Amino acid sequence: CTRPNNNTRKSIRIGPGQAFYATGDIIGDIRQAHCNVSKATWNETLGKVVKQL
Amino acid sequence: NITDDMRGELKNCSFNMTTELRDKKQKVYSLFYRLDVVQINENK
Amino acid sequence: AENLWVTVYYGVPVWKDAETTLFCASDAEKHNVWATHACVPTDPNPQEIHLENVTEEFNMWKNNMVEQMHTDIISLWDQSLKPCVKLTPLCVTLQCTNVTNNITDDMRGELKNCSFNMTTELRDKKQKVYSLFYRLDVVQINENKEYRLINCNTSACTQACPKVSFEPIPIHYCAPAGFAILKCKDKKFNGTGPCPSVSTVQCTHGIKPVVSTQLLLNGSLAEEEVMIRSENITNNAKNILVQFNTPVQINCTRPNNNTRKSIRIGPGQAFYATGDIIGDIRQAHCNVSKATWNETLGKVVKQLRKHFGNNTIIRFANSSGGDLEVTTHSFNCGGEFFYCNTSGLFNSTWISNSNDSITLPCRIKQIINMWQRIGQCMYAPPIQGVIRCVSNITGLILTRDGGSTNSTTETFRPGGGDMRDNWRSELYKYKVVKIEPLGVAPTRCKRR
Amino acid sequence: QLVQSGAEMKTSGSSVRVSCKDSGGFFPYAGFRWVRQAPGQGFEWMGGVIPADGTKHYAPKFQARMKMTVVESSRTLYMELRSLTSTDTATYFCARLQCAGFSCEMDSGPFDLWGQGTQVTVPS
Amino acid sequence: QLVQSGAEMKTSGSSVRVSCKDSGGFFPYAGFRWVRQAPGQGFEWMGGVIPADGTKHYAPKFQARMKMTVVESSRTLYMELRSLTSTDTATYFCARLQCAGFSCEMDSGPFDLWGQGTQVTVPS
Amino acid sequence: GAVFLGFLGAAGSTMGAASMTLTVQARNLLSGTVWGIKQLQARVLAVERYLRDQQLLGIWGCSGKLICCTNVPWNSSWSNRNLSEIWDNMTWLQWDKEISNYTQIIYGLLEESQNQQEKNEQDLLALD
Amino acid sequence: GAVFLGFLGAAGSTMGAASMTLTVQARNLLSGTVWGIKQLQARVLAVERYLRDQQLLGIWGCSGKLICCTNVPWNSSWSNRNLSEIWDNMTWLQWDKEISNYTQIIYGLLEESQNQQEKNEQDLLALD
Amino acid sequence: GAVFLGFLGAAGSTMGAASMTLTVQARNLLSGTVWGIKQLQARVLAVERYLRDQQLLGIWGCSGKLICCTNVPWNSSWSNRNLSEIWDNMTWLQWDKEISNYTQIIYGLLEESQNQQEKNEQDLLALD
Ligand SMILES: *[C@@H]1O[C@H](CO)[C@@H](O[C@@H]2O[C@H](CO)[C@@H](O[C@@H]3O[C@H](CO[C@H]4O[C@H](CO)[C@@H](O)[C@H](O)[C@@H]4O)[C@@H](O)[C@H](O[C@H]4O[C@H](CO)[C@@H](O)[C@H](O)[C@@H]4O[C@H]4O[C@H](CO)[C@@H](O)[C@H](O)[C@@H]4O[C@H]4O[C@H](CO)[C@@H](O)[C@H](O)[C@@H]4O)[C@@H]3O)[C@H](O)[C@H]2NC(C)=O)[C@H](O)[C@H]1NC(C)=O
Ligand SMILES: *[C@@H]1O[C@H](CO)[C@@H](O[C@@H]2O[C@H](CO)[C@@H](O[C@@H]3O[C@H](CO[C@H]4O[C@H](CO)[C@@H](O)[C@H](O)[C@@H]4O)[C@@H](O)[C@H](O[C@H]4O[C@H](CO)[C@@H](O)[C@H](O)[C@@H]4O)[C@@H]3O)[C@H](O)[C@H]2NC(C)=O)[C@H](O)[C@H]1NC(C)=O
Ligand SMILES: *[C@@H]1O[C@H](CO)[C@@H](O[C@@H]2O[C@H](CO)[C@@H](O[C@@H]3O[C@H](CO)[C@@H](O)[C@H](O)[C@@H]3O)[C@H](O)[C@H]2NC(C)=O)[C@H](O)[C@H]1NC(C)=O
Ligand SMILES: *[C@@H]1O[C@H](CO)[C@@H](O[C@@H]2O[C@H](CO)[C@@H](O[C@@H]3O[C@H](CO)[C@@H](O)[C@H](O)[C@@H]3O)[C@H](O)[C@H]2NC(C)=O)[C@H](O)[C@H]1NC(C)=O
Ligand SMILES: *[C@@H]1O[C@H](CO)[C@@H](O[C@@H]2O[C@H](CO)[C@@H](O[C@@H]3O[C@H](CO)[C@@H](O)[C@H](O)[C@@H]3O)[C@H](O)[C@H]2NC(C)=O)[C@H](O)[C@H]1NC(C)=O
Ligand SMILES: *[C@@H]1O[C@H](CO)[C@@H](O[C@@H]2O[C@H](CO)[C@@H](O[C@@H]3O[C@H](CO)[C@@H](O)[C@H](O)[C@@H]3O)[C@H](O)[C@H]2NC(C)=O)[C@H](O)[C@H]1NC(C)=O
Ligand SMILES: *[C@@H]1O[C@H](CO)[C@@H](O[C@@H]2O[C@H](CO)[C@@H](O[C@@H]3O[C@H](CO)[C@@H](O)[C@H](O)[C@@H]3O)[C@H](O)[C@H]2NC(C)=O)[C@H](O)[C@H]1NC(C)=O
Ligand SMILES: *[C@@H]1O[C@H](CO)[C@@H](O[C@@H]2O[C@H](CO)[C@@H](O[C@@H]3O[C@H](CO)[C@@H](O)[C@H](O)[C@@H]3O)[C@H](O)[C@H]2NC(C)=O)[C@H](O)[C@H]1NC(C)=O
Ligand SMILES: *[C@@H]1O[C@H](CO)[C@@H](O[C@@H]2O[C@H](CO)[C@@H](O)[C@H](O)[C@H]2NC(C)=O)[C@H](O)[C@H]1NC(C)=O
Ligand SMILES: *[C@@H]1O[C@H](CO)[C@@H](O[C@@H]2O[C@H](CO)[C@@H](O)[C@H](O)[C@H]2NC(C)=O)[C@H](O)[C@H]1NC(C)=O
Ligand SMILES: *[C@@H]1O[C@H](CO)[C@@H](O[C@@H]2O[C@H](CO)[C@@H](O)[C@H](O)[C@H]2NC(C)=O)[C@H](O)[C@H]1NC(C)=O
Ligand SMILES: *[C@@H]1O[C@H](CO)[C@@H](O[C@@H]2O[C@H](CO)[C@@H](O)[C@H](O)[C@H]2NC(C)=O)[C@H](O)[C@H]1NC(C)=O
Ligand SMILES: *[C@@H]1O[C@H](CO)[C@@H](O[C@@H]2O[C@H](CO)[C@@H](O)[C@H](O)[C@H]2NC(C)=O)[C@H](O)[C@H]1NC(C)=O
Ligand SMILES: *[C@@H]1O[C@H](CO)[C@@H](O[C@@H]2O[C@H](CO)[C@@H](O)[C@H](O)[C@H]2NC(C)=O)[C@H](O)[C@H]1NC(C)=O
Ligand SMILES: *[C@@H]1O[C@H](CO)[C@@H](O)[C@H](O)[C@H]1NC(C)=O
Ligand SMILES: *[C@@H]1O[C@H](CO)[C@@H](O)[C@H](O)[C@H]1NC(C)=O
Ligand SMILES: *[C@@H]1O[C@H](CO)[C@@H](O)[C@H](O)[C@H]1NC(C)=O
Ligand SMILES: *[C@@H]1O[C@H](CO)[C@@H](O)[C@H](O)[C@H]1NC(C)=O
Ligand SMILES: *[C@@H]1O[C@H](CO)[C@@H](O)[C@H](O)[C@H]1NC(C)=O
Ligand SMILES: *[C@@H]1O[C@H](CO)[C@@H](O)[C@H](O)[C@H]1NC(C)=O
Repeated sequence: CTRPNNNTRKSIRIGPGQAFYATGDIIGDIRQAHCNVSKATWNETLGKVVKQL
Repeated sequence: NITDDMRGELKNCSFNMTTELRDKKQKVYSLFYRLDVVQINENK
Repeated sequence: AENLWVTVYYGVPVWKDAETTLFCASDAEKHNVWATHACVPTDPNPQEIHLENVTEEFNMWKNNMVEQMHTDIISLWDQSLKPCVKLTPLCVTLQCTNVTNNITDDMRGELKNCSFNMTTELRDKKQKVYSLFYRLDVVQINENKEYRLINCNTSACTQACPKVSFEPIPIHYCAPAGFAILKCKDKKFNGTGPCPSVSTVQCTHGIKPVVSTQLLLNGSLAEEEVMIRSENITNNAKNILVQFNTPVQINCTRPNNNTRKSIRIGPGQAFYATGDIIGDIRQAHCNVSKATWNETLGKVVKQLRKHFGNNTIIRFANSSGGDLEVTTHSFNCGGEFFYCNTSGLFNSTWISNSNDSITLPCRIKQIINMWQRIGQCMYAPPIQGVIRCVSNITGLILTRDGGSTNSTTETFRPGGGDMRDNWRSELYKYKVVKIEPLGVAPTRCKRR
Repeated sequence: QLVQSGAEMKTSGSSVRVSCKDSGGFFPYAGFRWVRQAPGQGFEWMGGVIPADGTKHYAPKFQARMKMTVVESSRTLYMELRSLTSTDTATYFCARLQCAGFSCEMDSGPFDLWGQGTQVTVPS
Repeated sequence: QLVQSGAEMKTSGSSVRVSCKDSGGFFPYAGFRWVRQAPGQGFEWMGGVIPADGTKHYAPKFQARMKMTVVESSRTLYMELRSLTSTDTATYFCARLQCAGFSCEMDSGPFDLWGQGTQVTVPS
Repeated sequence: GAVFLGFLGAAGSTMGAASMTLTVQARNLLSGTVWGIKQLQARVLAVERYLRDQQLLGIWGCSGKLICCTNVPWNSSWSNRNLSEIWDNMTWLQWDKEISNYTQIIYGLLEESQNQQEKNEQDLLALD
Repeated sequence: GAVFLGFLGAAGSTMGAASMTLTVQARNLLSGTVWGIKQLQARVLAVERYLRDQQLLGIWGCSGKLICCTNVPWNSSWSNRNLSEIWDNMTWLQWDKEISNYTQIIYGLLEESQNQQEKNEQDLLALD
Repeated sequence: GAVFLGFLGAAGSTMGAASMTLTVQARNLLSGTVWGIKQLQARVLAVERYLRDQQLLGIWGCSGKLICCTNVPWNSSWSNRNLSEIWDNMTWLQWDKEISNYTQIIYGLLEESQNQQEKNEQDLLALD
């Protein structure tokens, strides 16, 4: 699982000695997060499960 | 540059915040995800 | 006869160094900060037993009842500020002006009546209310009037409770059952190494927690000579906890006559301001008799040559620099926190060879930062009337200088910092041991 | 308002306890004063108690005779005068220091709120 | 303002500890940087420490030689450079990332507040 | 003769004399917000570490006893010392420093011996 | 021979053999914020339920002892079983399951017998 | 005969009869947020003050025993009373009220006697 954007924090002060850590800027181009599960070794484990089911 | 898959999933919302002083306000901005902001008056 | 068998002995005198949780035993009027009323009522006539022919190796620098007392005092100072007001509504644009009444040119521009707006009972109405603040609490805003409290850029303070008193009360640190507190009753004990005369005690003597910076006050004097102690005196990164044998009396006073005025900042919670100064305004100070101070400096410089050679120029200097609470003899005197300027005591040069006093000028703050924490301050409420306390300078906290080339000169400039040294000047005698009974030893007997 | 006990009559030697209950709060915010008035001649300072810090301040004359207490539950000041005399006949007032809006004096001001009086007469 | 230790002189092999105390807070709000300047030629990134999360970020070159610490009590950054050399002579700065009002950068901005410099000279 | 009647008062006297004043140690071994939790952890600890010693004694042949002679032969490799030299010269600390290493071994021997003695007494009662 | 020297290691061996390894259970029976109160309730409980057992033993004839032979006749209606069949076949769990019901009765018999024995020993010492 | 089998049920019977029903007091002597701390201070206290009594007994000649006859001569100045008048007339409260003052003295005598007995038994085993 990955999140490919490169964020950039920026702390905002909302009171006396307590801050709110915002997100100031995204460096680069914005790209959707995702996760990769190898289709071979996932279909094989689904086969195992369906056999035991 | 935003891939059309991630289009409209982030927005820079610029609000007023209380300063050190309980009387002054500051115009400050940040970046929120679309699953944290909710529109208010459907008629920004 | 030679047929020895094992025997066990329960209740046998043998100890090992250990660490435990000690509890206070102060005696059982307005409550104080150290809550010396939840302490076990002091056991009188304590049973100090002399332990003969025993030689225990003490250590006052890797001691652990001085690391325990510090966190006790911190967590016990914080617990007396939860019930008290939280001065968050006070962080507001003030409008200060110098006080208009007879002011000595030394105290000129050190007080200002800042008139701000405050929230009423009603969350919608505002009231134009004024008070008097010290120059070390307000900070200008737009340098182009308009000040603001010094700590609206970091944590907001919790005004102390006027019923609670900061006066230090003797605390006896007891050891739980099964443990023992061994004190090194011995005159010339420089802090480490063996102590040829130890004794046992259940509760340590009255260790009143005072919070001074570079002059240990109201302490316990040495027995015969001015004892100098340090981790390694040859190192110049470790303080040198000097301890006198005769107290140098210091008279600290604040001669203005204040006048409180409680301001209501919310529903059922008040902020005790300072309405007016009656009379003429005059700078605070402290007096240390020059004769009996120069004499104790002579004693100290004599005991500082036993570690640095008899033909050594030993000169003192005033503090190095930094925050106001480290370059200055800070303390509290009847509930008002003074910040005195000790650059008059520590100014001399010593070579191998009346009725006047040394008026050091003090400042006063109300926004204080004890124990040097980031997100914690504490407004101290005003005190009415002329304040005057009479203390004993018992020790110092000096710091050598890294002067290389083996110059015959050595500068000792005072320096405070971590409050642990204050306790460590009193917990040097004691160490806590764990009784380990149930020993095994062979003898000539056999169970039937 | 502050309201006091009813007028009393005591004997030469007995102890009198006046009371002063303030309906309206003002207890942890201001400082109260005890003042007695001899028949038809001025006033006479007799004490002062700030109930926020619990500091009492007796006059030098009535320093050993009287003692004043506070009861936060019922919000009442008490002033017990122990060694009475024929000359302690007076109208006893409890006052309150000036309050200019929401900022009340605690240490030194003019008395702006008074009690109705408690005429204690001790003939002998 | 950030204020540093005085100029020093060390030997080839010894370890130098610079310091950087920031009078004014800014400790849990901004991210600080360690940058050294060789004599009369540009700058050279050397580290970066966000004291709010306690994340250090050493340059690849000075990755094994140096180590930087934070002390929240005294509000001071330290940079200890262990294996000195004749080429480590430089003016050492501690900086702070840009702060636009009350919102301070923590991760990547231009340095807007600098320290006075600590000229460390190591000849050999 | 008085301070020797105080807690640890015999910490310098010889084993022979110290092992005469034992009750004054065995008695002061259990007797004794921010301070409510600092004196509660002190109570539940003083009782917790005294019962360990009482259990160690109980599983050995001797519980509720101060000078207990057991039935385990003293392996001379532990100290290889005569009697008159340790009961008249050394103090108890001086001895613990000598035998601190060769412990946790003796305890197992004592446990095994006592349980064997229990079983043997049960057998002796059985055949009766 | 090693795991049988561990806590509960004899939970499958017969009563005859399990009742030989008893000290290893009796030793590990006391020894042992959000976790400060979860490990404090664990201490003040481990000691509280050990003293119940020690008191139950003490008020019976045997305290500080592992195999205690008492003086109460075994009412055969409780188990009506021979010896060689229960000391060589059953395990201790298997036996507790058999006698779980007929308990809390034996304890009173033991208490009464022990107090009577105390009074009888007192009388025997009195007329001396 | 039933309520006398209850806790403190013999608080009015004579010492002779009350000292027959002792186990029912000795058994109910350990058994037994804002209520989490009010019932925790109650647990760590009931166990803390029971071990004091058990230790007081253990350092005397008798631990784990209910009627313990010791070896300390009764100094007649303490009560100067015959036996048949105190074991058949007075109750235990009535007796504690008589001897409440002359206590804390007897305890030291008992301790010294027991430790001397331990040393004498050790000596008796030594010369064997
Ligand atoms: C090192 O150790 C030493 C000693 O161990 C420490 O010294 C202590 O320091 C304390 C801090 O000042 C000091 O406390 C004072 O005690 C005075 C006497 O206390 C006793 O009497 C009073 C009343 O008689 C009792 O209530 C009290 O319980 C004691 O029994 C008090 O008088 C002091 O209070 C007054 O002074 C302070 C500051 O000066 C004021 O804030 C306070 O409101 C009081 O103000 C009165 O006095 C000033 C002039 O001083 C007037 O201007 C003001 O209007 C008040 O005066 C009126 O009222 C009085 C009384 O009716 C009357 O006489 C006057 O004429 C006016 O009408 C204060 O409480 C300790 O006494 C002192 N010694 C000891 C042994 O503790 C030292 O601090 C330590 N150092 C460190 C660093 O810790
Ligand atoms: C810190 O700063 C505060 C101000 O925020 C000072 O308090 C002020 O002090 C001045 C001077 O004493 C006061 O001014 C006087 O006001 C009188 C009438 O005021 C009434 O009306 C105001 C509202 O307008 C009310 O708040 C107030 O309570 C009164 O009800 C005038 O009559 C005075 O003038 C007379 O005297 C002066 C000389 O004293 C002459 O020049 C005049 O001609 C005339 O004879 C005077 O102007 C002011 O009211 C105070 N403000 C408040 C809010 O109380 C503090 O004193 C200061 N702290 C110090 C100095 O320590
Ligand atoms: C998820 O990510 C991991 C990486 O953390 C992937 O595992 C890695 O896959 C690569 C192949 O792309 C492996 O490289 C191999 O290297 C060896 C020598 O090191 C070489 O002999 C092989 O031919 C191959 O090139 C790498 O070892 C492997 N990492 C581990 C720890 O096994 C994984 O494939 C990813 N899975 C998905 C579904 O994306
Ligand atoms: C107490 O502090 C003193 C310092 O005043 C310690 O002595 C000094 O310790 C330093 C560091 O260990 C020594 O420096 C070393 O010197 C050798 C050459 O002698 C060099 O090769 C090393 O690289 C290092 O620089 C120093 O020699 C030594 N002695 C002095 C300064 O006289 C002392 O050890 C401290 N006491 C302790 C730790 O108990
Ligand atoms: C600390 O020491 C200083 C100086 O030694 C003390 O200040 C001095 O106090 C005396 C005593 O009242 C003052 O004397 C008087 O001054 C007034 C006004 O000038 C004058 O009218 C009188 O005739 C008398 O001379 C003196 O002025 C004053 N200042 C000095 C000497 O510079 C201070 O009182 C001491 N404080 C404590 C707490 O010991
Ligand atoms: C700090 O303040 C204290 C006052 O608390 C000063 O101590 C006091 O000094 C006076 C002298 O000015 C002493 O008066 C003496 O009285 C005796 C009789 O009582 C008389 O025989 C002497 O000739 C002298 O007049 C007073 O006793 C003394 N108080 C104490 C408790 O000793 C002290 O001098 C001040 N120190 C400084 C440096 O300002
Ligand atoms: C908080 O506000 C309440 C309400 O304003 C205060 O209580 C009320 O105070 C007024 C002003 O004194 C009282 O009115 C007075 O009534 C008496 C007759 O009893 C009359 O003679 C006066 O001229 C005046 O009109 C009112 O009775 C009173 N209400 C109550 C006590 O229920 C209260 O004092 C305020 N508290 C604080 C701490 O500011
Ligand atoms: C919260 O606010 C205070 C007050 O504004 C800040 O402290 C102050 O910051 C100013 C701005 O840097 C300092 O002024 C500077 O002084 C130096 C000389 O030392 C001068 O060269 C600069 O050009 C500038 O004028 C001022 O000294 C300083 N006051 C102090 C430290 O007492 C504070 O930094 C703020 N904190 C936060 C967390 O925002
Ligand atoms: C931040 O505060 C400013 C100042 O009040 C707001 O600006 C005003 O917004 C209102 C609402 O539309 C307008 O009617 C005013 O004309 C604006 N004033 C100015 C000077 O532009 C601003 O809208 C606030 N932003 C927020 C709340 O996101
Ligand atoms: C207290 O509040 C009043 C009311 O808002 C403030 O008075 C105003 O201040 C602003 C700022 O300069 C002026 O523009 C207005 O003209 C003022 N109004 C009036 C009626 O005078 C006052 O400045 C506040 N005081 C503070 C915050 O210290
Ligand atoms: C310590 O003493 C020195 C005197 O050598 C003081 O330093 C001077 O202080 C004044 C007042 O601020 C300045 O005008 C001078 O410029 C300072 N000179 C030097 C060389 O620093 C110092 O203020 C004293 N106090 C300390 C250091 O806390
Ligand atoms: C502490 O006191 C010393 C002297 O008592 C101060 O040093 C003097 O400061 C004045 C200005 O306030 C200068 O004019 C003098 O030249 C200074 N040196 C002297 C008199 O020798 C020192 O400034 C004080 N500390 C602080 C922080 O101000
Ligand atoms: C430190 O002490 C020295 C002498 O002990 C002071 O030096 C002189 O002090 C006198 C005061 O009697 C001044 O008149 C001289 O001007 C001082 N000399 C110089 C060169 O300034 C010195 O002032 C003291 N410093 C402090 C800060 O108290
Ligand atoms: C300051 O030191 C003096 C002298 O050491 C203290 O006065 C002694 O106090 C002890 C009790 O702690 C008495 O036993 C002595 O008799 C006292 N000596 C004299 C000469 O009075 C004094 O208590 C210390 N503390 C102060 C003054 O607050
Ligand atoms: C998954 O595996 C089974 C047999 O292992 C195979 O029949 C099936 O086609 C596979 N599915 C995919 C999507 O590869
Ligand atoms: C912003 O994104 C929303 C997606 O919810 C889209 O409807 C809208 O047209 C976008 N507007 C602009 C200016 O990109
Ligand atoms: C050691 O100290 C004890 C303490 O009672 C003493 O009796 C003994 O004689 C001493 N032994 C020496 C000094 O050799
Ligand atoms: C007020 O005091 C300051 C000192 O900081 C001074 O600069 C200013 O001139 C003073 N103003 C008045 C009116 O007294
Ligand atoms: C204290 O005394 C011991 C023993 O004489 C000595 O080893 C040690 O160096 C001394 N400490 C100091 C700081 O001199
Ligand atoms: C301090 O005392 C020494 C001798 O005790 C003396 O030489 C020196 O001059 C004195 N200094 C002062 C300032 O009195």
